[PDB]
Amino acid sequence: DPVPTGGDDPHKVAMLGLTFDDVLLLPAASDVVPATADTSSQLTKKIRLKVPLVSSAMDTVTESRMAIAMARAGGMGVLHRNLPVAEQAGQVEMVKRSGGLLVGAAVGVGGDAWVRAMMLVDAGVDVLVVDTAHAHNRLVLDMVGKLKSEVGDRVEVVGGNVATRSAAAALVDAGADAVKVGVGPGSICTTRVVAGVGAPQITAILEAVAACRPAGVPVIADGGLQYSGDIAKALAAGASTAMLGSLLAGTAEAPGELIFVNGKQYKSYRGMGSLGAMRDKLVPEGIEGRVPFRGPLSSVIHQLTGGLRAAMGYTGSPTIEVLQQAQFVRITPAGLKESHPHDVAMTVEAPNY
Amino acid sequence: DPVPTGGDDPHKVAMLGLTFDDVLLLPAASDVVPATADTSSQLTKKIRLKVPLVSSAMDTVTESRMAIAMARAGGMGVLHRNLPVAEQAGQVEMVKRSGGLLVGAAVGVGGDAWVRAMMLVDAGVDVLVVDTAHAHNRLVLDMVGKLKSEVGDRVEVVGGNVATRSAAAALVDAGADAVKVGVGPGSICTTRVVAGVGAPQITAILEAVAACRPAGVPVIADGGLQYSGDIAKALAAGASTAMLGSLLAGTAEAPGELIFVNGKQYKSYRGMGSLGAMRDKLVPEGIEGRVPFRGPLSSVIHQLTGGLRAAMGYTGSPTIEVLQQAQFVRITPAGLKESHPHDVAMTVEAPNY
Amino acid sequence: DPVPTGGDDPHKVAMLGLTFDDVLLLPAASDVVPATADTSSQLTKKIRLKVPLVSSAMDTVTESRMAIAMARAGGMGVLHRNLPVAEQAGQVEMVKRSGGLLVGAAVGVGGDAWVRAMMLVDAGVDVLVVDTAHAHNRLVLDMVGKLKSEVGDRVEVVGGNVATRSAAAALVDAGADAVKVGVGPGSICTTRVVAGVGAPQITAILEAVAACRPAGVPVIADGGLQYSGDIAKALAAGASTAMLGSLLAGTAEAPGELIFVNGKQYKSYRGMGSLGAMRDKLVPEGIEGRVPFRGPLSSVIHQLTGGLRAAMGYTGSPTIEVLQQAQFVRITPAGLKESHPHDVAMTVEAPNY
Amino acid sequence: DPVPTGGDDPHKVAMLGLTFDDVLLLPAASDVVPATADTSSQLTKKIRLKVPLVSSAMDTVTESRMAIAMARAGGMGVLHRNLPVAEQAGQVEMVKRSGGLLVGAAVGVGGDAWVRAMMLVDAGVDVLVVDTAHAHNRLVLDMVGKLKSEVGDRVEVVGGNVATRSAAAALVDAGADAVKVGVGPGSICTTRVVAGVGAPQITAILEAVAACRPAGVPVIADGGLQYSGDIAKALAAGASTAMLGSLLAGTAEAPGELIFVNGKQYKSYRGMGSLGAMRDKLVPEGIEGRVPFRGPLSSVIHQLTGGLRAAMGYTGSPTIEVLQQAQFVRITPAGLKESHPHDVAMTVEAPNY
Ligand SMILES: C=C(C)c1cccc(C(C)(C)NC(=O)Nc2ccc(Cl)c(C(=O)N(C)C)c2)c1
Ligand SMILES: C=C(C)c1cccc(C(C)(C)NC(=O)Nc2ccc(Cl)c(C(=O)N(C)C)c2)c1
Ligand SMILES: C=C(C)c1cccc(C(C)(C)NC(=O)Nc2ccc(Cl)c(C(=O)N(C)C)c2)c1
Ligand SMILES: C=C(C)c1cccc(C(C)(C)NC(=O)Nc2ccc(Cl)c(C(=O)N(C)C)c2)c1
Ligand SMILES: O=c1[nH]cnc2c1ncn2[C@@H]1O[C@H](COP(=O)(O)O)[C@@H](O)[C@H]1O
Ligand SMILES: O=c1[nH]cnc2c1ncn2[C@@H]1O[C@H](COP(=O)(O)O)[C@@H](O)[C@H]1O
Ligand SMILES: O=c1[nH]cnc2c1ncn2[C@@H]1O[C@H](COP(=O)(O)O)[C@@H](O)[C@H]1O
Ligand SMILES: O=c1[nH]cnc2c1ncn2[C@@H]1O[C@H](COP(=O)(O)O)[C@@H](O)[C@H]1O
Repeated sequence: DPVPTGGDDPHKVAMLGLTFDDVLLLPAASDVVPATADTSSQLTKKIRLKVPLVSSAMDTVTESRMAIAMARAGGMGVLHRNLPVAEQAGQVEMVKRSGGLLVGAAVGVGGDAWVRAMMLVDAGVDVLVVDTAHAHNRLVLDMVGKLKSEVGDRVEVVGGNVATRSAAAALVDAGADAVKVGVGPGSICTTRVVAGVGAPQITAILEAVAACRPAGVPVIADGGLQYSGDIAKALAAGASTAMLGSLLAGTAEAPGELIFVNGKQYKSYRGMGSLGAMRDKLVPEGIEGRVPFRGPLSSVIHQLTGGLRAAMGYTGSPTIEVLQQAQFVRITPAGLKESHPHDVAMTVEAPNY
Repeated sequence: DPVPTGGDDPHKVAMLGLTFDDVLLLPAASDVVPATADTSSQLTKKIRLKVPLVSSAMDTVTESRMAIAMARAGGMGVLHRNLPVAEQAGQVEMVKRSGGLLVGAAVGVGGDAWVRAMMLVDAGVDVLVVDTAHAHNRLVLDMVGKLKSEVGDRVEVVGGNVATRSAAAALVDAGADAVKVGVGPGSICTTRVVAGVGAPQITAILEAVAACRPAGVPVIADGGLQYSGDIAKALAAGASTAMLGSLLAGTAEAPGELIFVNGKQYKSYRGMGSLGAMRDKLVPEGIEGRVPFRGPLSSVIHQLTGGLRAAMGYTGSPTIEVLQQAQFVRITPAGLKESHPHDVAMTVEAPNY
Repeated sequence: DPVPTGGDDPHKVAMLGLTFDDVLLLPAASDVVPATADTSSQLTKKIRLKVPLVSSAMDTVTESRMAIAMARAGGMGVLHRNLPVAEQAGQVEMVKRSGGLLVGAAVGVGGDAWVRAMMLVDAGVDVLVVDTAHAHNRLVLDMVGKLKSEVGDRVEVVGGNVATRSAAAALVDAGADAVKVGVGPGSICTTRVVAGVGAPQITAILEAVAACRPAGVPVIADGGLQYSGDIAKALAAGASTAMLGSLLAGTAEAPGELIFVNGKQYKSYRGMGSLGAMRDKLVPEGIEGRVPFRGPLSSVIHQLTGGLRAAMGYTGSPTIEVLQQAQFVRITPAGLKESHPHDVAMTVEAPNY
Repeated sequence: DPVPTGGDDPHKVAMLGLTFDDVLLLPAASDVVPATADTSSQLTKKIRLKVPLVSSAMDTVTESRMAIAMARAGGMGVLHRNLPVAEQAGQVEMVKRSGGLLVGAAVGVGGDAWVRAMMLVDAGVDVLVVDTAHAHNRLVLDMVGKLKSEVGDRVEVVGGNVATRSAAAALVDAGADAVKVGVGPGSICTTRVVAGVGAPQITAILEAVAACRPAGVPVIADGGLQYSGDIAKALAAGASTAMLGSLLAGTAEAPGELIFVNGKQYKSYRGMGSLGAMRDKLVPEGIEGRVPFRGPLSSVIHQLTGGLRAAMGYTGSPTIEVLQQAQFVRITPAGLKESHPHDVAMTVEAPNY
């Protein structure tokens, strides 16, 4: 007799995938108030951040100005690779010359990516991010492994992106110092629609963590974060840091000029797999768009950490490590409606909503 | 082999959370007609109300005028604490001097909250509501316990808010005379989005009740009530009273002036954790907004009790205590669409819809 | 350890409720083409209709003109009771004098309802419909029983409305000749919102049928039917006839004048529990609104039967009795989107969509 | 004790139906990059295509121009039958005279359909598509069988449409060379609403394949495909080719003139069961509408194959046959929201979104 959803193979539909909106954190016994929570966390095996946030390696998000401001806010930036090797390495130099700030840089896969990585390491980069659509591909695992054996002593090597336990386990055996999770949840991403491929971000973190935690390897949750609450959910699912693109793209520090359409303020934000970024045989997996202007980075980060601090008070988590042990309740479409404010016209501006 | 939603921990996603919209009451055998239902119910262990409704302790909802009108309608009001101690206590005096009416007042936690509580008790308040975001926090449980031991004989002490069985059990062992349930369902609340924390209100009541009912402690369902039907659902899930903010904020008795935008009538309604209420390092967990003007309180309460009376006739519940034994059917997104009127342009105004 | 949705009572949430939109009929082996399907079916134990459709007893739907046209189309009408007893009985006379046409009439419960029923029976009505919000109430069951014992020989007695197996079983033991199912699915109904009470219509039919079919008592599915496809679903769930309000209210034969707002054509349609119908202590359980004008009844019925005929060809059902043995597939929100036409601007008018 | 959704029959609701939007492909270990994927696949038992795509047999989609362009792009077209037999056969001749291109043609059931098929076979058609609403009907199975025995040696015979395992098994025993799947998922289809009949397309493919694969008979997934990602999902569910209507209707090669409403470009697209196509006793099962103009076919096909190539790289599938072994993760409504780009205003045009 058949599997309820079709066919005679119970593993054809392997699992049920949950995203951030499908779940809430459960309040627990607490001796923690928001002010006394400690928000520090491992970016990689060797690098601990004061604030568990990293800015995305995208040409509309992180250049030296964002990397500097992020590091000073206690987080880190990853410099995008959509520029010539000399300029990317130069921006690494601009950051390290602003007071020994932490900084990462993305590279792709191949000989040119190899030359890029070597120039970044010479410029003093702290973290190399091997930055690909599908980390489970053999080329990526080999590139991670070779950087690891070659520099490794010198620098941390992160690999992404993955959406499964087996892929995270493969990066760990390749020697990854951290594993970055997220195939298709990005706000500007179209992978799930163009290729039909991906995994909902909460389930993707839970699965990657089932592989990375036993190996002592930290998980970076990347993409799909829209609110401070999602950061707490990603960390409680077992991630150690979160990487943000659209939440940080509207900020003053993000590269790009202010757009003034309708006497309203916007900034361009685009996928690195979008047509405008890659530059007609290209098949793009991202879109180009715009986000509201959100003002200074510092005040965006204060709001995000403040929301995370509230979640730690609610779950009784004095540190990120205890937050990673929190429980979820799953919700329905109706519970999401309730979870957001409802049945009121919002008349005054809110900083975190 | 994994848990279907991710990882190897079957308790990581502890349960499935239902809100008011996810469920309907099942009709049952009835010898009860709406007119003959008895709507009385316990607010606390010592205090029984004629109508099982309480107005929220919010600066846009309950001041002496609302408390007076609520008590005369057979319910009760809880005076908000966003004012100086002398004025809050003075408003308690204004209410008690209108004919021995019942009244509650909110307090926070701490020495100033202690002084506030002592002035309220001296003014003759009947119920102290310890009014916090997270009742499971140690400070709140201690504050409940100390008020209980100190005044206790004199006054009833309610604690909130909670969303779990263990938190309700902790308030009961601290000596709470009632437990108030609701983390994040409020119409103006942003906790679930800012902190990612909460529990859907039907499941939250069912769980709190599993702890409070064996201890003979009544549950106040607080927040997320939009229609008279939700009140019946909350009571049938085991709550003894319901607390309303937005349903009562549009009324004449609510503090605040009438707003006339578009030749339409509104009243301001805002979270107590909203930016405008608390008064840039604040991290708000509510929004400021507006609700339609709904006219006299008395006629709003008549509609709410009338809807509750209909539910009692449908479920065969002569009293609230029997209603608390009713059954639910769970519905899908499509069943909600059907449950509301559909496929018609509503052309004339309805008092309860 | 708890029930997943809350508490320690596995029966508190008794079941999962499906509505028409949650399910599709499964195609089966067929030697039936739409043209050769036989659409006849039992209205009651004694009365078989050529077309398994009845018009609702509502003041915006069925008066003598609709009853006449319905009967001539092979269905039946139920004359509403929102008029004086002499006029209702007179309309029964107008119908019987148009060629021995079938006709029903609604009555409520009580002595006045008793006098009304006796005048209707004298006028020659074929079916008395005891027409109430909650058939499981003791007054309704007694009224059904007394009419049954008193007239019974003379006339058929239908009872409604019910949403459960136990309520349908109670009407059967009271002597009902048919059981009408539907609490809250009506397009103009607000019971599920005002009282929070009801059951999704597919599950409600399946349950009523589990009680009525073993007793040889036909089930009338009443309310929530928006498309011809829903009629086939209701019959396949085990109903023998369907009762329609909004699908027939836009027709020329429906009482009421044509409304011409925006150079568009509408007809008033309102719940019998709406404020305008019942005529400020009333608590209404319906709304007043308007529906598009749909032209002649005859061509609406042709479309509805044609859709039902297609379903019979698809399921291989030569008769309604075989259709009642068909199977459903349950769908998700995404399957409903797919089921309706999608991703196209509809530019030309369709008669059945 | 009852079945949770109603009644005492566990098979009344036979299964849970998934559509394309309910699922994503899971990334897997890969030694495949998009460029090196091989997209060839069986259309029928005897015919392998370079690109696993077929254009729909609809009067707004496939006439000789589309059939020619499709075949040159490595796919195939099926010429619609809403024209006189001499013109349809003539269009077959126009295609075969453009360099030995592959071509199919639709026929219905009956003697006229028989004469049509014989003229098509004489014109040199490669595939006859027996093109009906319900393939499980006895007339269709006999028509498939008779064509098979009569021509069979000469030509391939495909049968559709089906939505169940038993129906696909019946076509296989009738001698079908391929089975076409899809009852009601079409963008312009109204079967699920008019008749209430159908099955969600992912489950329908899984079930048909459970019957066709053991018999070595290829499955054509037909209808409901809106994005390149859906094609990959349909193939991974076990289909061998996909048939497209609306994705190809906006193209220059599609029959019909360009529409210029609002200084925007559209093309007419309509169901073959729509009122305008069939030409008031007709009961239509489709609508007439319009789709955006999408430019040259060639560049639409490049985008579709490019998306499919990405999915093959992500799942580690060097060929379509390995893709058919990929796994799904099921998603919720919230996961779909995430899967599409979200929380950004799309400002620049995307070729595949
Ligand atoms: C973050 C994403 C999705 C992104 C970013 C930049 C550029 C791209 C473009 C559009 C070039 N798309 C791909 O790169 N897609 C891809 C897919 C599968 C595979 Cl297997 C491969 C591949 O060749 N790998 C070695 C991973 C590439 C995607
Ligand atoms: C009803 C709500 C959500 C509300 C009402 C007024 C003010 C607030 C503000 C914005 C100050 N937010 C918090 O108070 N959040 C909070 C969270 C966790 C905790 Cl643990 C604590 C805490 O310190 N406690 C002792 C409960 C406080 C919230
Ligand atoms: C179809 C509906 C829902 C309808 C139609 C006309 C009028 C009404 C009004 C508004 C008067 N509402 C009720 O009648 N509600 C009701 C509820 C429970 C009960 Cl128990 C009773 C009752 O007294 N019964 C004897 C059934 C009545 C409802
Ligand atoms: C693709 C669809 C749904 C389509 C295409 C063209 C025309 C039609 C019209 C409107 C004529 N509708 C039907 O043909 N419906 C139908 C249903 C069941 C059946 Cl059993 C039969 C039937 O007689 N068969 C022999 C299959 C026909 C449908
Ligand atoms: O165009 C692309 N396609 C798919 N994912 C992308 C693309 N560009 C950036 N990303 C991912 O999306 C993340 C940002 O997602 P967001 O914060 O939800 O906007 C980045 O950190 C990358 O992991
Ligand atoms: O700003 C806040 N954040 C979260 N909850 C709040 C806030 N202010 C009031 N509440 C809660 O929300 C309830 C009112 O919810 P409502 O009736 O659904 O509008 C109150 O009774 C409080 O329990
Ligand atoms: O006002 C009312 N409240 C609830 N149900 C009603 C009311 N008036 C009519 N009904 C029911 O709704 C049905 C019509 O539903 P519709 O065809 O979905 O519009 C009627 O046949 C009655 O069973
Ligand atoms: O009018 C009709 N009713 C139902 N299905 C249709 C009708 N006309 C075409 N189809 C189907 O719909 C498919 C196209 O669906 P689409 O690509 O999703 O627009 C065709 O290949 C046929 O299988």
